[PDB]
Amino acid sequence: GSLAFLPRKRAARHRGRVKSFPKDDPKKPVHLTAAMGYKAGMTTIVRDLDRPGAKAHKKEVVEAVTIIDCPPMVVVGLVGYIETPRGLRSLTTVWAEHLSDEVKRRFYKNWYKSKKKAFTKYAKKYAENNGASITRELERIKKYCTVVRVLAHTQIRKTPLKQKKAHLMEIQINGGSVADKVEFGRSLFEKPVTIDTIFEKDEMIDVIAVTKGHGFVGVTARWGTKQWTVARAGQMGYHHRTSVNHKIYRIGKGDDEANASTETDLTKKKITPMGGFVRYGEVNNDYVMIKGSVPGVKKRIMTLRKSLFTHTSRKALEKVELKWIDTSSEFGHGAFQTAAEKKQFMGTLKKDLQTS
Amino acid sequence: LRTQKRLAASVLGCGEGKVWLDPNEVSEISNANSRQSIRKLVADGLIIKKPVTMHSRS
Amino acid sequence: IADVVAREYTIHLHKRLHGVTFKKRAPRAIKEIKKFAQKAMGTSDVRLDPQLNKKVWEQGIKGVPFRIRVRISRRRNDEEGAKEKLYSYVQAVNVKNPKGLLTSVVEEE
RNA sequence: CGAAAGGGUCCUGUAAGCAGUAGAGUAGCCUUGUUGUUACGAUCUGCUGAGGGUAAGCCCUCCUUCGCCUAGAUUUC
RNA sequence: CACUGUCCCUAUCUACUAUCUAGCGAAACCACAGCCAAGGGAACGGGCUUGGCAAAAUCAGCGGGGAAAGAA
RNA sequence: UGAGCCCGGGUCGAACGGCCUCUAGUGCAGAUCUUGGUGGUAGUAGCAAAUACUUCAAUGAGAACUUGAAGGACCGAAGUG
RNA sequence: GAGACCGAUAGCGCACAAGUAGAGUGAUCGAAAGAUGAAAAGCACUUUGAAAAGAGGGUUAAAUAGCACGUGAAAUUGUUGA
Repeated sequence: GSLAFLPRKRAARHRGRVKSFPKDDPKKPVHLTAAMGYKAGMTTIVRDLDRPGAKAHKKEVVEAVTIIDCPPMVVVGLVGYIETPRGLRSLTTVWAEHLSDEVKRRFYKNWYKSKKKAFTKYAKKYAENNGASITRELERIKKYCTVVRVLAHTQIRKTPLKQKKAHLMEIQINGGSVADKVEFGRSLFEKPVTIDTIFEKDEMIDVIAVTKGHGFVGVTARWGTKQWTVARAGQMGYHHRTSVNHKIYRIGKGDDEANASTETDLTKKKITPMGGFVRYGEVNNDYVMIKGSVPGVKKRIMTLRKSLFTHTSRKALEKVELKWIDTSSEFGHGAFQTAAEKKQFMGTLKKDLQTS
Repeated sequence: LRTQKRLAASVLGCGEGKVWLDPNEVSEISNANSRQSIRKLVADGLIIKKPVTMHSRS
Repeated sequence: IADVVAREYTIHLHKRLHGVTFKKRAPRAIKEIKKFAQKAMGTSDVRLDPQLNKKVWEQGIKGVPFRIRVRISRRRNDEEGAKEKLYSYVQAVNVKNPKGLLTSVVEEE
C-alpha cells in the first residue's frame, strides 16, 4: 500500500477537519470557503456531453452522482488568528446572542439532565454596558489578526436523523481586508446561510470525510497482497480522507418541488427515490449533486470546501446539462420513477377497488 | 419421587414411561413408600397408567 | 397507572429472530418474550404460560412463528418478603390471525 | 423514545375455499338412443398481479392506537 | 473431446472456535535482564565507550530477534 | 583488619556458658547434588465428538446439570431393551 | 549391665495400629508420620450465620498453648507505615 497514509489508525474525530483553506489575497471579494452537509445516497443521471475531443462528444452519457443533503448553516461566531514564529495562534473568539439549543447540545455529553447553562453569562455582556466587551473583542480582531474565521452549525431537525446534536465548524473568510471580513462576520450573526450562496453549479469542490470502517482485518484485504513497510494486520477503515476535484452537477433548492425535473423531461418530481433513500430517508432541503463516488457512509456528515488552486483542466470549465435524473426505487429493481406512472402501468388493483 | 415411579411400574406392570403421577398431589405421592400405599393411589386415581401410543396402520 | 393491569400485545419475532442459528431460535424466542414483557411492564419477574411455551415450540426448534399475540398481566406478588413487589404473567391468546391487531387493554369486569 | 398498525417501496409468483359439463376418463337406471338419463371425476378457467414476507443496518405517519419519561449509584476544581 | 477457483482474481454464506463473562484451573521454561547505531585486534555482547534517545499501567494480532553446520 | 564476640528491646519456657587440656560423623553457593517446602509463568493455556433443549410447580439456605407434569428431539428388536 | 555413640532428613527400613500403607502377574520392592497443658480444667451460657464457623463471655500462670495444638527460621504472601 501507499506509505503516505501510513499511520493506518482510526480517525481522531468523526467530523474530520479541512487542514488547509485556500491561500488568501485581499484583492478578491469577500467570500466563505467551506460548508457542511449530510450524505443521502447516490442516483443515476444522463448528461448531454459537450467535450470537444472526446469520443462521447455531443452524445448521451450515463453517470453516477452522489446526493448530499444541505440544510442552511447558521452563523454563530467569529474567530480571529494571528501570525507567530511558532505557527498560527487563535487570539479572540466572539460568539453571538440567542445561541440555538442544537449547538448548545454540542458542548454537553449529557444534555438530558444538565441545567443548560451554557453561554448564559455571555448573553449578558451584550447588554452589560452597551456591549463594550463585545466591541472591544472585535476591534482586537480588526487591528491584530491576519485572518478570521466564521463558526457555523447545521440543523439536524431539517435532516431525517435521530441525532439532535448539531455539528459546529470554523469556516474561513477570504478576499478582503481584515476590517472588511469582520464586518461580514458580525453582520452574518444569527443568520442562515444557504448552499446556493457558498458554492455554485459546474464547480470542482473538495470533499472531506471519514471513510467506512471495517474493523480488524488481515493482510489479505488491508494491504492487497497475494516495520511500517511490512504488511501487518490491524484496523481498516474509519480513516480521514480528503478527495479532490468533484463536480457540482446540480444545486437543488428544496422549495422548487421539481428538483429532478430537467428541461427535456417535464415530470414534476423531487430528488428523493421512489420509496425513499435506503437507510437515510427523504431529502426536504437544499441538496448538492456531486458527480462520482464520495467518502463516508450514508447519514455521515460531509465537509465540502473550495479548491485550493485555480484549475488546469477543461473539465472544470464545462457547463453541465442534465437530461433526466433517476428517481426509481433504491430498495430493489425499480422500474418506476413516480408513484403516478406505476398505477398507470399496473392498472387497477384489488385493494384500490375495495377502498374506493 | 423416583422410588414411586419405579414401584408404580412394578405395581401396574408397565414401564416408567407409562406411569403418570399427579402434579397436584406430589405431597400425597411422597408419603407412599410401600407397594400397598401405591396400590391405594392407583385405585384412587392419583397414579394412572397411560395407554399405548397410536400406531395407525392405514 | 394501576399496579394491576392486563393488556394484549403482538410480538414480531421475525425481526427479533433474524439471522439467528437455527438450533437456538426456539430457545431465544423464549428469552425475547421475557425481554418483551420486562420492558413493556417494567417488571423483572416474568412468568410464561406452559401453553405459551407450547405455541413457541409448535413447529419445532427452528419454526417459531413470525408474529405471536399474547396477553401480559401485571399482578401483585404478595408472598412473604419477596424481592420484587410485582410480576407479569404472559399467556398466548386464541385469535383467528395474529395480524392487523393493535395493542389493547382487556377489562376484567 | 418504544411496541404494534396503516400506507408506501421491494421479493416471490396467483393462496385456502367456492363455482362453471369446459373437461380426458370411471361407473349405476330403464330400454334402443335419431339429443337417453344419474353420480364420481384428474386437468382447465374465474374469483386472484392474488396470497405470503417486508428491517431485523428500507421509508413516512394528523388527533393511527397503546405505553414510558424530570430515573438512581459513583466521582470531580 | 467435455468440465473444473488451478490461475487471471478473487469475493460471499453457515457451524465450532478464536473474543468477553461466571465457576474451575495446569505445564514447558526461568543466573539477572531485555530499544537501536558505530567502536570494543583474538571477524566474539547483553553489562564497557559515545551517540540517537528516553514518561505510568494496559488489551489484541504477528512469526523478526532472544536458535542453529566446522574445516579436511 | 577479619572470621567473629558482647550488650539493649520483643518472643519464649528449662536448661546453659567462660577458661586450660582431650576427642571428632566439626565450618558449603555451586556437585544437571539429596530430602522437604515455596515462586514467576498465571487467574494464563485450557475445561472436546456423540445434533438439544424449553415452560410451570415442588423440595431446599442455595437449583442449567434434583423431582412431577407438559412441549421439542433420539436409540429403532444387528437397541441407548 | 554398660557407652567421650545418634538424637526424629540423625540412629535399624521401622522411637508411631512398620516389613504397615502402597506397587508389581510374580520373584520382590517398600515409605511418610514423635512433642497442648502440671492438670482436659479440651469454650458453660449468649449472639450472628443453612452449616462450617465468627464475636462476646469463660478455663489456665499463659487461647502470644483452640487436639490445623511446645519453641516457630528462611524462601514466598497479605495489610499498614515511609
